[PDB]
Amino acid sequence: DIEGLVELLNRVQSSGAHDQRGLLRKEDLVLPEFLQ
Amino acid sequence: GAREVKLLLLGAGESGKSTIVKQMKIIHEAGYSEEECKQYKAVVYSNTIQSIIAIIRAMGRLKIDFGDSARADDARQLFVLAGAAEEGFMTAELAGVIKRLWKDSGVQACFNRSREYQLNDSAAYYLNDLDRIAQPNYIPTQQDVLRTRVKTTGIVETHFTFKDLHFKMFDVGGQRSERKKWIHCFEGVTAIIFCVALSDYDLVLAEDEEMNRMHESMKLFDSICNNKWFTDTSIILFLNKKDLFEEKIKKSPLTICYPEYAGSNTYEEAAAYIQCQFEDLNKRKDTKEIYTHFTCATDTKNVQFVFDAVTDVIIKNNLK
Ligand SMILES: Nc1nc2c(ncn2[C@@H]2O[C@H](COP(=O)(O)OP(=O)(O)O)[C@@H](O)[C@H]2O)c(=O)[nH]1
Ligand SMILES: [Mg+2]
Repeated sequence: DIEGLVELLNRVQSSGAHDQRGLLRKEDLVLPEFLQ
Repeated sequence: GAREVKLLLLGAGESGKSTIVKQMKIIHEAGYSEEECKQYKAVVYSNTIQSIIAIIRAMGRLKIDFGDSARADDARQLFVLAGAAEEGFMTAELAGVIKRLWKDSGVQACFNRSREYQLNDSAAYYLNDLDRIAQPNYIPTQQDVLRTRVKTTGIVETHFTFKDLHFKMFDVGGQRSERKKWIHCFEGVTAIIFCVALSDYDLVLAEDEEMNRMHESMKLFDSICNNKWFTDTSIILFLNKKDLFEEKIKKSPLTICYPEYAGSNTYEEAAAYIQCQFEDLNKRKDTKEIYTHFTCATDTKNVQFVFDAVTDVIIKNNLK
């Protein structure tokens, strides 16, 4: 419905590695639980 | 007259869209001056640290222990040092912490099972060059800059003239867009460059996905090339990361992605099989022609050669 395609585009083009793109941020620095 | 050539890059996240854009700048524009390169030192270090952290997090999730129990303190230290490090510089302390972790056999074991989580493809590039990158007198090379990963805020675009054509390359990538925005992106498109990460074929299924990454990509390529609105638009297909695919095909069978694959596990037959899977989705092989190229978006020479061939197609496809 093009609206369906649009949905597919947002879903496909947004997937992928997270927290691995900008400058370092306090959010990417949280300590993994197994290391506490 | 120098007509406008509107190029739209489409494809899943991490398929190489941002990279293709930067290659255009390097190939058909001024590229990056040393002064500009120095500006990327901070993102180079950020990406380097994000990479080692991603692997560390996976070790906890996948329950993979460090080869040496001592590395645990390094991991914690990694997080504190990084959190206090000034953007742009890397202390001998943090450099050592990272070099020791990257060296750990447990860390390497997790790195080698990256198909089970989501690790950016610049991780190894930087992590292996810690000698060069860590040095205080470090100046990012053009290739280093190409490998950087930055914040994608809204639609990205780049201008450049090639063979008397005014190219306008667009990449919506990542930024979730509304139907209106997409329609505007599509209207006027002269050619679509659909990027596919070949190396995504062995990725473990996520909790909320019905089909693997490759088939999701196929589903989208199917809608795009068969959509009547693009009948006249040149559909270029970039089967990217051929270099990573080639390295992987050795250990991870294509049968992971296509359970029905009965061919050999050579780069050649696996790649060909994937080319056919995508191209066969075309429901009008008589009408539309798909222009497929196997690429390595991070290889300027390869991209140059390929974009050169894509241009010849745009020209002649212009029924002239
Ligand atoms: N080895 C290798 N890495 C690639 C290739 N193309 C892209 N990459 C890397 O893979 C990641 C892909 O994401 P990116 O290029 O930002 O594009 P996007 O997310 O699809 O827009 C980047 O970290 C690139 O450096 C390729 O052909 N070979
Ligand atoms: Mg992206």
